[PDB]
Amino acid sequence: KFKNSTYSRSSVDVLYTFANCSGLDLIFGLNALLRTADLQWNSSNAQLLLDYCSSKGYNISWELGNEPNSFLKKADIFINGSQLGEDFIQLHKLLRKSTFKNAKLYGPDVGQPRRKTAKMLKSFLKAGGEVIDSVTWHHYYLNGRTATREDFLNPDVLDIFISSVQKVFQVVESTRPGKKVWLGETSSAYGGGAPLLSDTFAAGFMWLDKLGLSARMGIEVVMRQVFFGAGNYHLVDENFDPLPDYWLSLLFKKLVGTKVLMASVQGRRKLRVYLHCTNTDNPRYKEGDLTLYAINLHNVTKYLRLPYPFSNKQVDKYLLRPLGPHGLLSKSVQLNGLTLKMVDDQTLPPLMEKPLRPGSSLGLPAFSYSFFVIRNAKVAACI
Amino acid sequence: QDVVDLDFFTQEPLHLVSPSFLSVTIDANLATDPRFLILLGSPKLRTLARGLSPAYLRFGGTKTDFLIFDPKKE
Ligand SMILES: Cc1cc(=O)oc2cc(O[C@@H]3O[C@H](C(=O)O)[C@@H](O[C@H]4O[C@H](COS(=O)(=O)O)[C@@H](O)[C@H](O)[C@H]4NS(=O)(=O)O)[C@H](O)[C@H]3O)ccc12
Ligand SMILES: *[C@@H]1O[C@H](CO)[C@@H](O)[C@H](O)[C@H]1NC(C)=O
Repeated sequence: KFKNSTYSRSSVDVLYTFANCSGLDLIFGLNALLRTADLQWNSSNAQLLLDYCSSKGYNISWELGNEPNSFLKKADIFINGSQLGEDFIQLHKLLRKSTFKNAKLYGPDVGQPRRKTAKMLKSFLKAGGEVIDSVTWHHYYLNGRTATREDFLNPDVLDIFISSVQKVFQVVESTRPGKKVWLGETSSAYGGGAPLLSDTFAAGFMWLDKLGLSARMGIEVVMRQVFFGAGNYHLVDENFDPLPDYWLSLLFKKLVGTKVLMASVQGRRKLRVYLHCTNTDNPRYKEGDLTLYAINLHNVTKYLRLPYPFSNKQVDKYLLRPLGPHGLLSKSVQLNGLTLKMVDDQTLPPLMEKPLRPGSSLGLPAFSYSFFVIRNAKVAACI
Repeated sequence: QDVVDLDFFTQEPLHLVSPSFLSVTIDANLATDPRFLILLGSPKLRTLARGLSPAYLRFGGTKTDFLIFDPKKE
C-alpha cells in the first residue's frame, strides 16, 4: 500500500526555511527501512542528506524510523529493538563524524503500550539507549473512523492516558533511568483524526488534559500531530485559519511556566485541574505568580474556591468557549466572550484577561476549559 | 451543590518541562503533496507558527520509512 518516494534539495530548504523563519527547531526522521543484506541499516542515503544539510549550515536534530513496532505490517520486515539500537549507534557515529557533531538524536518513536510495544522499546533502550538525548513514543486516544462526540467528552477515555504514561516510564526506568521522555507524535485520534471532532472546540478537552497530565507525570516535550496537514487533527485548516486547538495552544504558551506544581479537588474525574508557575515573560505577571488551568466535563457550571493563603488574591480569567451555533462542534472559540481571530495575516490578536473580584470563586461553565492567573501569589518555588 | 475546594502543592517544582514543551509535527505525508512548496511559503501560516515559538517542528510519520533523498531531483 505504502511505496518508496523521492524528495528534492528544495523540499529540505522549504522545510528548513519554514522552521528557521518561524523560530522552530526542526527534527527530521530518516528512512530506517533502507536495509543492508544482513538486515542492518543502510546509511548512504542518510549520509547524502547529512552531507547536504552540513554544506548549507542547517541546525537540525534527527530521528530514525517511525513506529518500528509495525514495520512487519507496513513493509513485511521485522526489525528487533536490539538491531534498531545498533542502527541508532551507526547514525550517532555519522553525526559525531559530521560538521554538526553536537546534533541531538531522538528515538525510537514507538506507538503506545496497548500496541504491544514494551518489548521492542526495552530491547531498543538496552541496546541503543546511550546515544539518544530523549525517548520518543506516540499516543492517540481513539480511532478516527469510530471516535464519537461522547468519546471526546468522556473522562474514562482521558484517564487511559495516565496508564499509557506509567507503562512507558516503567520500561524507561528499567533501562535508562533519568533519560528524558518525549511524546514524539500525539493527538485525539489516529487515521488522520475524527471528522467534525478532531478540528473543533471538543478536541480541546483531550489536548489540554494531555498537556496537563504530560507535565504532571514527567513528560518533557509533547509534539502535536499536526500543525498543518490533511488530517482533521490539524491546528490550522486547509485555508490557513487557526482552529480552536491553535488558540488553546497559544494561550497555554502565554500563561503556563516550565515549573510544574499540582492541584486536586477535595471531593475528581470530570473536574481536571493542573497548576504550574506563571510564565513571567508576560509583563503583566511577576515571579511567584501561579497559572491554574481547569477542564469542566460536568453538564453544569462549577465554582472552584482557591485554597489558603490564596482565597483573596486577584485572579485573571482566560475562559475558552465555542462560538455558536455548533457548540462543542464549533471551529471558532471566544476568549472571555470575545471571538479569537487573526487581526490580519501578519498579526495575532492580544489575549485579553478578565480580572475577577478579589475573593470570588472561579466560575467554570459546563464543557469548558479556562486558565486562571493568581497574581501576587508569591510562591518561592516560582523563583 | 457546585462549589469545589482546590488543594495546591506549591513547596517545590515537581517537574521542569522544556520551554518547547508544546511542540508540533508536520507529517512526512505532506512532502508527497504537489502544493508542499506553496503551503510552507504561506506568510499567514508562518505568523501562526511564530506564535508557537519556542517549539520543535518534527517532520515524520508513516512515510518517514518510504522517503528517499534525491540530490539529483529538482
Ligand atoms: C492502528 C494504529 C493505532 C494507533 O494508536 O496509532 C496509529 C497510528 C498510525 O499512524 C501514525 O499516526 C497518524 C495517524 O494515523 O493519524 C499518521 O498520519 C498520517 O497517515 C495516516 C495514514 O496511516 S497509515 O496506516 O497509512 O500509517 C493518515 O490517515 C493521516 O491523515 C496522516 N496524517 S496527515 O497530517 O498527513 O493527515 C502518522 O503518519 C503515523 O505516524 C497508524 C496506525 C495506528
Ligand atoms: C446532566 O446530566 C444528567 C444525566 O444523569 C441529566 O439527567 C441532567 O438533567 C443534566 N443536567 C443538565 C443541566 O443538563
